[PDB]
Amino acid sequence: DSRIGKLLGFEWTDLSSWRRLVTLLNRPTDPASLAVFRFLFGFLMVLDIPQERGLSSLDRKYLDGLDVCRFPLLDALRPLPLDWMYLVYTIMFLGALGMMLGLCYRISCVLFLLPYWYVFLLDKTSWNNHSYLYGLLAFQLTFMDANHYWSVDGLLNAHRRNAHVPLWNYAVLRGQIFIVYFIAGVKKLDADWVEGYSMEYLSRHWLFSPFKLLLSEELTSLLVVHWGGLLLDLSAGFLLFFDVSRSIGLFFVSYFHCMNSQLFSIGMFSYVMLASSPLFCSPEWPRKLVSYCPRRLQQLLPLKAAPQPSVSCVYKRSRGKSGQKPGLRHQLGAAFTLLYLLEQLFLPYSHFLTQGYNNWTNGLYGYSWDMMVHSRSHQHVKITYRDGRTGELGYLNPGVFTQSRRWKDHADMLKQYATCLSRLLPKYNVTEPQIYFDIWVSINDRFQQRIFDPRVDIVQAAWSPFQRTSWVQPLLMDLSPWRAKLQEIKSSLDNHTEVVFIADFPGLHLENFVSEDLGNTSIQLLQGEVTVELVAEQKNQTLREGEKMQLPAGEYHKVYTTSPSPSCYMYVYVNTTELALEQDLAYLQELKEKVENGSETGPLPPELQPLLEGEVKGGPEPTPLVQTFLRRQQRLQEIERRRNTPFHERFFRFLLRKLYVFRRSFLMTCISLRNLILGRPSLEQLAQEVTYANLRPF
Amino acid sequence: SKGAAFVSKQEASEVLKRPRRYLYQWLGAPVPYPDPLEPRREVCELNPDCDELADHIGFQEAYRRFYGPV
Ligand SMILES: C/C(=C\Cc1c(C)c(O)c2ccccc2c1O)CCC[C@H](C)CCC[C@H](C)CCCC(C)C
Ligand SMILES: *[C@@H]1O[C@H](CO)[C@@H](O[C@@H]2O[C@H](CO)[C@@H](O)[C@H](O)[C@H]2NC(C)=O)[C@H](O)[C@H]1NC(C)=O
Ligand SMILES: *[C@@H]1O[C@H](CO)[C@@H](O[C@@H]2O[C@H](CO)[C@@H](O)[C@H](O)[C@H]2NC(C)=O)[C@H](O)[C@H]1NC(C)=O
Ligand SMILES: *[C@@H]1O[C@H](CO)[C@@H](O)[C@H](O)[C@H]1NC(C)=O
Ligand SMILES: *[C@@H]1O[C@H](CO)[C@@H](O)[C@H](O)[C@H]1NC(C)=O
Repeated sequence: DSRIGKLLGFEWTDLSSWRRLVTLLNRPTDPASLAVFRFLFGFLMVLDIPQERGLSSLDRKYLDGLDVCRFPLLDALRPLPLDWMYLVYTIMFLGALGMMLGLCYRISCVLFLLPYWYVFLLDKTSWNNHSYLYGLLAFQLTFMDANHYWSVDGLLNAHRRNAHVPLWNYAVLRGQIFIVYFIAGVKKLDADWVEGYSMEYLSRHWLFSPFKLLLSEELTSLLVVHWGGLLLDLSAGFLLFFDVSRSIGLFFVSYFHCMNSQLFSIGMFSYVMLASSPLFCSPEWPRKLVSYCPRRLQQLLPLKAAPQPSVSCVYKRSRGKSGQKPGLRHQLGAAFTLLYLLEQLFLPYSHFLTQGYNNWTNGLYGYSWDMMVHSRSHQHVKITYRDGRTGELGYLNPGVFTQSRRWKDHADMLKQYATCLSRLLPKYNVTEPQIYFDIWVSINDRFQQRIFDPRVDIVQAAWSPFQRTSWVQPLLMDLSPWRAKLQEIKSSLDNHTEVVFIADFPGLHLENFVSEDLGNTSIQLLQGEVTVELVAEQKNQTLREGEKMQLPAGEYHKVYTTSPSPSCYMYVYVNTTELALEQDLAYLQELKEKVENGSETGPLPPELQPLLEGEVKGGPEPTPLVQTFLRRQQRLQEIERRRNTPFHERFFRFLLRKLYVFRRSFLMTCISLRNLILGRPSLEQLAQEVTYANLRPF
Repeated sequence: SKGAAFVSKQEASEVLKRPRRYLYQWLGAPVPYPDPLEPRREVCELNPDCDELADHIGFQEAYRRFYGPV
């Protein structure tokens, strides 16, 4: 009756004591919306397993005999052989199907949950918010009675067919979605998001075309892309709960999710959020929808009659009987709800405890809901090793013995990579080494700067989860406003010249080798004091503010910082060889155009004859310039043909590619299951089956 | 220079290099050079091959041992 009771759905007096709280959290509620969400979640996970979890590509990620540096959260965890991995993914698929059809619901949820978290914890590089959300949702749905309506288990058991469910099943899901929206919103209250730096270039997509009719691009990239996202996060957190604001909230949230699906390649996350949005509606919407159909459809759609009483709810007895005393499962449900919501609130802000994982950002990526807030870019990565026996110094290929590239941004992954290299290099005639890393990275278009100390042996370095790392360089936030001026310098260049901005600590130095192609390279100082040394003649010059020097091309040079504060400078270079090739190609194009339009009546040179013929047959091999010209022309024609493609063909190719992925996954799984059960046949048969599996559908 | 793992001093010390980009292409398409971390792991658009995993050291030998002469 009270307005507060109507708006919030419960009275204050319900919270006065523990028993009334348990009764409130275990009141009867209709099961229909939960059943629909269970079906949709199962279907989306079934579609997601062969695509993003990597079942199609799993034959080339856990291949036996290959020497790879893994990144598990616990060093104890190690991958199983490939065949057992495919068995694990098969169990995942069966669990997902069971959840979708609601057949043996608890066993299905367990079989989907345990393997999913096993795969998730095994590799930290494949972490992301929309995998963590799927794991959490699978964890929650394991305990909920989501098989009481529109489920096969209802048909096999009368007691669980169209029965009531306690309220906290809905409460936990609504709390999870609200926490996602609100934590994402508050995390985006950052200087790099409210100012237009993160996602600065996404306003050029054609989906934002109508907004450009009334707003300029610069405002369209700030009011709509950035501020709109924050406002929608908070409002979609709040609007969906109340009845007055549910329609507008649903409209805005659906538009937001569809645009996120089209702009990005996040995957099934947008569709999962779309499927989770209706839960804030009344619990019984599928039932009234089924009621509003002809009788013929009603003979196939689920039941429309009122749900029957259950045993997992506290029923208020109005017959004069004493109220049903809550048992044990109800108290456990209430405690689970409260503790789980409190933990979900606490975990995103738990970065002051696990300081070993802290970096320029906070903690490992995946469980903070800070989506598209930081954009990084790397310039150079140098890995040096000193042998422990002879003392020789050498350099490693930066991406050696690895499959991902998040190890350039986290100290712990760097330590694991260093240990892996330490164990693996002795196969390559290198004794107990000492490994040094030098990585340059810039976040949100700042000065490129070191992230780890390049003078510290990572193999013998000290690292623990609950203590701050002492060899991670601080991020200079004092140089942030320069991002204005640098942008102006980015707009003052020609179509050929390029610029790279560097900021360096005192004491450290950068050694560089300008390649012979990059002639006409210059270095300019913006702030601080540096000394530039040429080692060809061992000559060092100290540069003051606003001074420019012309560096040699094809020789080594060094820059040392010799000020109390960090020093910022800039390299401005032009690629001469590309310019000369472009001029020669333009000259050749001019000559052929003169030949075609009737001018240049004189005989063509022999080297030009292959251009007109277009084929090297019965003649001398073409010169490199002719080959480059023909390759460029063929590439331009291929791109032009690709652009001129009707929509239906693109749709057909998309469907064929997806069908290929599904078929390959299924065939590989069948091959390995046969190997596990009946043993491994000869090599020729294995090769024949593998060749058959990879065949394109056509 | 003893295998693909090692590189010479010159190639290691070139800071000013043209970078091939994890997302989209250096040649074309928007936002190649900025890094969004959350999106799925895929690389430059090309023939129907999804990932760079086949470029690992020793892939051909291990694949031949496990799945035979494909
Ligand atoms: C890419 C963006 C946010 C990151 C993100 C993603 C990818 C998600 O999947 C989320 C899912 C749930 C909760 C938060 C998520 C999230 O943070 C901004 C995208 C902004 C969009 C393109 C702007 C258009 C929509 C706005 C709100 C229209 C407002 C119109 C005004 C006139 C009011
Ligand atoms: C060398 O590169 C510089 C930049 O490092 C270029 O200098 C430009 O030269 C033209 C000459 O007309 C000026 O108008 C531009 O303002 C200069 N650019 C600057 C200062 O950034 C030039 O392309 C190359 N110059 C030579 C002589 O090789
Ligand atoms: C040119 O000047 C630089 C400026 O530092 C010199 O760098 C120093 O070199 C000496 C050995 O020559 C080292 O002991 C110092 O540690 C270096 N300084 C720093 C800050 O690292 C460089 O040596 C000079 N080169 C020549 C040929 O005189
Ligand atoms: C050095 O490594 C090569 C290449 O792996 C190997 O053939 C050889 O056994 C090693 N040589 C010595 C002298 O240990
Ligand atoms: C410069 O241009 C040449 C043109 O052939 C190209 O091969 C090269 O990759 C470019 N970059 C460098 C560092 O030489």
